[PDB]
Amino acid sequence: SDSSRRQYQEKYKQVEQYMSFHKLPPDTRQRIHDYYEHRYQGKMFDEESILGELSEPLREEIINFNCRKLVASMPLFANADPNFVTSMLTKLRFEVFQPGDYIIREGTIGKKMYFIQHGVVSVLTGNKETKLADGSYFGEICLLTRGRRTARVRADTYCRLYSLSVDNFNEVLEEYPMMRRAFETVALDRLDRIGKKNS
Amino acid sequence: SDSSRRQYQEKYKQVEQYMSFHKLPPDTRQRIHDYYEHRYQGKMFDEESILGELSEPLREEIINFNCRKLVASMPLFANADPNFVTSMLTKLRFEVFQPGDYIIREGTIGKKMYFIQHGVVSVLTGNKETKLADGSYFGEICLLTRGRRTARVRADTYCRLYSLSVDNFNEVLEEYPMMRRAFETVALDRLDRIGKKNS
Amino acid sequence: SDSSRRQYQEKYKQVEQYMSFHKLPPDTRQRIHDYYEHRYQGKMFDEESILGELSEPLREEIINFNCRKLVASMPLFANADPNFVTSMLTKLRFEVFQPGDYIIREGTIGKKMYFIQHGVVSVLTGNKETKLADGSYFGEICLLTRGRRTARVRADTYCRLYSLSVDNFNEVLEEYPMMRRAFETVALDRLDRIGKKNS
Amino acid sequence: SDSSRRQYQEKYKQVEQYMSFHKLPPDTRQRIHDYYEHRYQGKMFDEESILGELSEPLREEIINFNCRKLVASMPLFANADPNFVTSMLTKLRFEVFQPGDYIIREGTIGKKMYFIQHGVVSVLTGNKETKLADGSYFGEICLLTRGRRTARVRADTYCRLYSLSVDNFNEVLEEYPMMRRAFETVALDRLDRIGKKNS
Ligand SMILES: Nc1ncnc2c1ncn2[C@@H]1O[C@@H]2COP(=O)(O)O[C@H]2[C@H]1O
Ligand SMILES: Nc1ncnc2c1ncn2[C@@H]1O[C@@H]2COP(=O)(O)O[C@H]2[C@H]1O
Ligand SMILES: Nc1ncnc2c1ncn2[C@@H]1O[C@@H]2COP(=O)(O)O[C@H]2[C@H]1O
Ligand SMILES: Nc1ncnc2c1ncn2[C@@H]1O[C@@H]2COP(=O)(O)O[C@H]2[C@H]1O
Repeated sequence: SDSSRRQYQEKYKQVEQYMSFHKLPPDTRQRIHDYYEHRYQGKMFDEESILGELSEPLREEIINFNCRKLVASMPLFANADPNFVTSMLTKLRFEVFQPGDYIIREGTIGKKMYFIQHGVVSVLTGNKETKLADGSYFGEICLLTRGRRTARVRADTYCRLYSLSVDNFNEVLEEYPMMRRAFETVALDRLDRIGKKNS
Repeated sequence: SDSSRRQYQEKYKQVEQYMSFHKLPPDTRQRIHDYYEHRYQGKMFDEESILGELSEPLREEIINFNCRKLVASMPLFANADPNFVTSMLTKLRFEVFQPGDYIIREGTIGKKMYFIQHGVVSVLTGNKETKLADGSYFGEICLLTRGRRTARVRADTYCRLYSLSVDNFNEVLEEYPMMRRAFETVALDRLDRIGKKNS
Repeated sequence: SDSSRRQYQEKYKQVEQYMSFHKLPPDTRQRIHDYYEHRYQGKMFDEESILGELSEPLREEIINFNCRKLVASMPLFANADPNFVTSMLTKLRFEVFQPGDYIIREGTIGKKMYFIQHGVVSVLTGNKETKLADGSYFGEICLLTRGRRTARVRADTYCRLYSLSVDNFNEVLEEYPMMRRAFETVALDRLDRIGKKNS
Repeated sequence: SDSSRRQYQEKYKQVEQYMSFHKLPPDTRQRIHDYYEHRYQGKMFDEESILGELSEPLREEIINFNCRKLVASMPLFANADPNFVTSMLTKLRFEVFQPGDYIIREGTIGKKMYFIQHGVVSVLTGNKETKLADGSYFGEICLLTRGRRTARVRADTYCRLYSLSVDNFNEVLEEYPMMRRAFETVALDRLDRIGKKNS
């Protein structure tokens, strides 16, 4: 049924006047148009408000239902205690990225990581371009090491991701330490496909 | 009179489209329906906004009036200095739970506790299932010990609870230290109905 | 002109249904009615939003204009550098209190102080009841000492006050240290009208 | 197109009643009128909300487009790595100031700095009045030194500025340390046009 469509139309209308007030380039206006399309597919809800009204058991049932493909396609999540998984899902924040974008720049102090729900990113360490898709993640190396982004990451398609901050990362992993090593293992393989490591 | 009914109808309508957009299972949609029913009984107010407009003396008169049964049915509150009580009420946050739910999982790092206003929960330490109802609380052991949930707690009925975080717990108890021992006593009896203690 | 009257009528209407939903006593409902009357005199504005849109130079011109009587009637403010004054005004938060109320309870850990704009409070240390009115303040002793409220303070009339937290208090006084001693002097006179002091 | 004009008209209407309720002087009411004129030029958008809906890559494309003249006219920004620049833009907060105003007072503990986008400020250290315009900044000395404003800064025209807090300043400069010295160099020249320095 249509009604949260109008808040979208109503909001995006506001965006349109915002763009026009700032006399933005056309490529920008287009890009902004298409992003909204991809991020909201036409409706808009107070998801934050809706969620807040609910209880934890429900919110978890929702995020869990919504990330069934995320969870099944990702070994680290799929072969994990669904309680650790839940607690991690519950902290991801959804984000959309368009082709060309820079999700992560090299040299930058990294304070978050990403779970590719859907799309293809390009990783360029520079050495060779390694590629990652649905069921993968990246940017965990700054969360472990608290240093600089050991490469660049660039979206090739309309990515749909989930972000996790170092805060939440370290929280979930203090509660479920066994799982720190999973992320550790992966990070090393990658540091050794570069030529580095931490201590 | 009817008018805050509409914000409820208006909000829940939004929930309905939110659920449908996410193509949620029917058991979930039902569960979500019934929760709202139990948490809002049909109206919705900016209680947070209303409260903020008021002063402390009033807000306290309200929460106090509203928790008359909570306070009378609970020795620890009832035989306590109503000033300590007030200051504790004023920090509880209301929460509803449905049958089956997991209020508390074992092994999890605990950062809050609960005051059963109304309903029956099941405690499973696993050893025997101990039961708790109106006029009881639980989950105080992680607040005292800052370790892991020493059992599991599962709602049997539509519970109506009040939650207290460790922050607020420790604040109220620094102002009124005599009362730390009450919660202490209870926690031990329970640790000794298990087989543990802290230091 | 009338339009922010309606938000008041609209809000208070909500309060009315809130009160009725919670089946509050009549004395309470009356008290709540009269408070609103005294705190909003019938209109309601997004003062926080309005203010945020403004700049610092304006907000200060406003609070300054609005506290002309507060500032003139209070030696400590009136004989002070209007720059220190401004910076203090800018941090007060307006509060209304009704007759009978307990602004401050003895024994309680104190985290804020008050500037009587208008009304009469009663101070009971217990020894004798000392009285304070417009152009006075109180509750500065816990801000200096970080201990317990050295008395009780009870409104006799519909008080209109401004509150200052210890945070802001200590901030404004680190920028303008000369002024710490003013509040210090006053606090001692009062501790010696009791029988105490700090160190 | 007109629609965010109404929120402006609707908001400013509220301001008008706010001013009248507080019986503000006419010079103030005028001043407040003209400020709004200069800060919103007639429309109002949820820029914060709009921005939040967007992604980082877009927000940056916007702020970057909007600060083209800011960036080109300011050596420190223009001859800098546009990545450091971006990350700094992204943290500025827009502010408008009217003639006469005190942007910065001497002796005050300084917790932020300014980038003159457009307008002329007057600096009075007191020694001689030095002047600064578009493509300049000031108030960086307290950010480096964490002491007191080494002068006074007063707007001569309707200034349009961008503010940067010490927090964000020190964050951006920990990520891009080479750039600390730029701001350092400038600060010294200025301390030596006074007669001071830090250690
Ligand atoms: N060889 C690789 N294969 C896959 N992913 C990589 C490789 N090298 C780096 N990454 C990811 O790219 C990210 C770049 O930023 P981070 O250092 O935060 O974390 C890095 C890894 O998560
Ligand atoms: N034998 C028991 N009887 C009643 N309550 C208990 C018992 N054992 C544990 N609990 C409660 O169950 C809670 C489980 O989580 P906590 O460790 O936070 O705190 C525990 C107690 O509050
Ligand atoms: N003799 C007195 N005369 C006036 N005010 C007092 C006197 N004694 C205490 N007070 C005020 O009453 C306040 C009670 O709380 P505080 O200790 O925070 O600070 C105290 C003083 O500000
Ligand atoms: N001689 C000068 N020329 C230009 N700007 C100055 C001069 N002296 C001081 N300033 C600026 O004026 C500011 C006053 O506050 P700050 O100490 O924060 O930082 C100071 C400088 O940024």
